[PDB]
Amino acid sequence: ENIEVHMLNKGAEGAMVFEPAYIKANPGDTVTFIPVDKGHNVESIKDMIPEGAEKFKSKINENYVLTVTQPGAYLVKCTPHYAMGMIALIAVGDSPANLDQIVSAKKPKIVQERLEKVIA
Ligand SMILES: [Cu+2]
Repeated sequence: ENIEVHMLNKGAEGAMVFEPAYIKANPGDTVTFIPVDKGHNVESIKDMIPEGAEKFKSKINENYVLTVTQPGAYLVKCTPHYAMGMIALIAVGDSPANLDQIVSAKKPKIVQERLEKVIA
């Protein structure tokens, strides 16, 4: 199945957001990232994707279709707006083995706050 995500300058959580910022998927699903506002992209965060998953980085302003294979949690960011808290969490399969690790990892305070919220 496909899950559509919008990249926006402003949303329910404030400025520079992914909506939804919490994506539940299963191996084989696709996640479509739509740049509703210009200036955004999607990129996997180093050591914040499952072991065996390939790193990815879309072009600014392009519609990007991500196919998810490996189970686990993935924290993605918008390259330009990471420090402004523009992130999304993709959870593939049940009880992502690396979720606690991602929660604990070093990241910007704004990012951490949004993540905690998304997770809750
Ligand atoms: Cu952005």
